[PDB]
Amino acid sequence: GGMLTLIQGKKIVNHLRSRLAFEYNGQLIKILSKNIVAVGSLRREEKMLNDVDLLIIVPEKKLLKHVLPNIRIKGLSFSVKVCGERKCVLFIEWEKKTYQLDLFTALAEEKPYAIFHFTGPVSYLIRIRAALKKKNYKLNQYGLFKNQTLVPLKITTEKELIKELGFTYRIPKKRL
Amino acid sequence: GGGMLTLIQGKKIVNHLRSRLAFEYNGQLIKILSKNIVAVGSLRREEKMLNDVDLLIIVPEKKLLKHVLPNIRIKGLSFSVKVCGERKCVLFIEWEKKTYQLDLFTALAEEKPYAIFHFTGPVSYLIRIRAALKKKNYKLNQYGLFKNQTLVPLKITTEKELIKELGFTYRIPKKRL
DNA sequence: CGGATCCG
DNA sequence: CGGATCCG
Ligand SMILES: [Mg+2]
Ligand SMILES: [Mg+2]
Ligand SMILES: [Mg+2]
Ligand SMILES: [Mg+2]
Repeated sequence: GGMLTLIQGKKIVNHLRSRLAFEYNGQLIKILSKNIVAVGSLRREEKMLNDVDLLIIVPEKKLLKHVLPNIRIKGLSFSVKVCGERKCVLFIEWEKKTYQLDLFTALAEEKPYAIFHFTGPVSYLIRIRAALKKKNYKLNQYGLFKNQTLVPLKITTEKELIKELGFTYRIPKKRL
Repeated sequence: GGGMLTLIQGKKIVNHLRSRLAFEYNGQLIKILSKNIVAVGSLRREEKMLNDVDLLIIVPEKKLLKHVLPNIRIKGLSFSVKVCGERKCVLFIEWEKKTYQLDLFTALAEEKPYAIFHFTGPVSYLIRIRAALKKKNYKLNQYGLFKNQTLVPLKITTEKELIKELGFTYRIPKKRL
């Protein structure tokens, strides 16, 4: 995939928001715009992007085997590089140029943890996770864990998660 | 994605590749020798249909690992790179108007028997062997035999010698399970 | 830092 | 079973 400007990425996401769907045992099921979250360097508002990252919120665990492996994009030329239930990397054609589109899935209960993970940047996550690891925790895209057991946090949004974990809330573009 | 191949098709592809593999080392084209190219995977196990072609490249110096697969060259053959690093490089190659997957792996000379053992498989066989060794506080991989994170210096050269030294019955590749 | 998908 | 490359 070629590199994109921030505005090019935003235009691609805008286009994709009404055109994502998946095939579920022969039935085309549309993915709702409210369940599509821009993540990665695009959410961090970086001037150039290596690719476009979208997080898809899947409402039922049983649908994970169907969503990314049978992903459909109305009107758009694409091919699949690698694809499973949780990550699907596509090469898309946008105005005669090839760009990389990375799709990820989260369940509703994972959403704040997934948004936190997929926003990055990697350096920031490593720091946060190292600090939590010193206190016998493990943070990932699915939850907060201690002794391989989910720590049930009373939170909904990414902001609530970050503050509950004991860190300073920063907007995506100021996380470093 | 790559299409499936017959055993003969795989063998023909390997035969062709044996004289045509090289790599670029700081602007210098260095040919890979046929003696340092080993057919591995399902091709070595003589399976009737193959999902891809697996080659193990024996690299004579540790310093070359950063150069070999990341600057791989194949004379005359159309290919593209899917994923690539120092130890694994997956290519899609064009062979008689069809696309196939070619998987290249690297081993150092001292790793050769271990690498051949690993890359021959099948997976079920390796899991069984490794589970048994794990019970005795060993760890076997493509690079060596280890105990307490330390290389167990075995006095062996070939894959057959390794298998017997590990305490297992030697079987030819096609009879491993 | 931690996991996904892939490699035998 | 154990590791590589790539994902944030
Ligand atoms: Mg990205
Ligand atoms: Mg991406
Ligand atoms: Mg193979
Ligand atoms: Mg292979």
